[PDB]
Amino acid sequence: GVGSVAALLTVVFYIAAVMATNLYGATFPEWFGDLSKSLYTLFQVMTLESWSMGIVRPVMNVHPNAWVFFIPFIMLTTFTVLNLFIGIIVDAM
Amino acid sequence: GVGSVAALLTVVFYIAAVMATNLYGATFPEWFGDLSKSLYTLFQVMTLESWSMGIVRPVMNVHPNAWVFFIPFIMLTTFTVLNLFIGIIVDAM
Amino acid sequence: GVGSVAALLTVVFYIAAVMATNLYGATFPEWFGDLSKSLYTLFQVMTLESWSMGIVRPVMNVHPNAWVFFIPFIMLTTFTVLNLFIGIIVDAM
Amino acid sequence: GVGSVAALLTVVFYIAAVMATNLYGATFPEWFGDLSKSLYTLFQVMTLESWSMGIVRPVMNVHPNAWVFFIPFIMLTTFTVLNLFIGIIVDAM
Ligand code: NA
Ligand code: NA
Ligand code: NA
Repeated sequence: GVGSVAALLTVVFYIAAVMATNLYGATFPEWFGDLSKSLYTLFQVMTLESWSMGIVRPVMNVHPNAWVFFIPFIMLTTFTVLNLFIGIIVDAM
Repeated sequence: GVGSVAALLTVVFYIAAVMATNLYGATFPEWFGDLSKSLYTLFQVMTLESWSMGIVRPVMNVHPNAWVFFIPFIMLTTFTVLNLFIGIIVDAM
Repeated sequence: GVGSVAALLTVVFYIAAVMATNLYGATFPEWFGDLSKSLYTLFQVMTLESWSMGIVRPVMNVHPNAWVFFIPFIMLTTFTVLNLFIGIIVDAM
Repeated sequence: GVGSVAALLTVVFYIAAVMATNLYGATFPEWFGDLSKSLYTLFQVMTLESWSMGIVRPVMNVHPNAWVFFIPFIMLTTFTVLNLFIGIIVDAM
């Protein structure tokens, strides 16, 4: 069902944005200072846009293991979207 | 039908490019000064290319709510393209 | 058939790389000075990687209509790949 | 089978990361100094993120044929991922 996936992604996004605001908020305030800043940056990361050279590398220079957070977040959001976008398309057929 | 979608995308792109030229044109002339400049930049945004670090963040530094314009535009264009490209391929089957 | 598409793309890529070496080679030598340089840069453009902020905008500052070359090239290569990648996957099923 | 592909991708990624640490590690330590650094950078390359303007062009300025390594790696990982993500979804049908 498509309703489960959009909700699943919404929940994952709030937990990750809390976790990111918590973990990296003090050291990276512009990208992770708020829940709302983090939601936006995690969205950018989901679009694969400058995620490594722009966000994750400058973070790993302070939090060398930040990659265990962001890579799986990516693999998770990316997968869920394809199952989601295909979900709506196929469901009407 | 596939014909509905390509027209839909053209309409959405002109409304958004008018809206973007109107909203951000005076403060960001190189990216939004004309209809034609905006068409091109909104296209870039559709390709997810440097959209956050290159366009939307520098805009939000002047228009902090610019994210309510660009994120939905993205989620919309990205969705319609996948439905369109799949649409034609299946249409021949 | 999948054999037609891989060849079609190969031909389009040589014509476009000749045309790009011809049109922009003198004014943008590092990206378009050779056939082989252009093949590589057009490939980057096909991957949507920094294509606008990195290549096409600096070019349009010299060739303002360069967008009539690169945007359709993009829409063409992007479409042909999806039909191609789906082609092999479905063909074995 | 979907199990074959995830293992295939892991093997390809370790061979490429050994090869990249070996080939480019001494001249590009931040991106290729370790197995683990290379795993991360090769992953970034798989996401098409700043791979040309950020990694491959600065490398080709030292290793002009670095393109015979990275382009095929890309065409390979990108292909296997699409076959993998589609693989699981269809597998449940
Ligand atoms: Na992309
Ligand atoms: Na990108
Ligand atoms: Na990018």
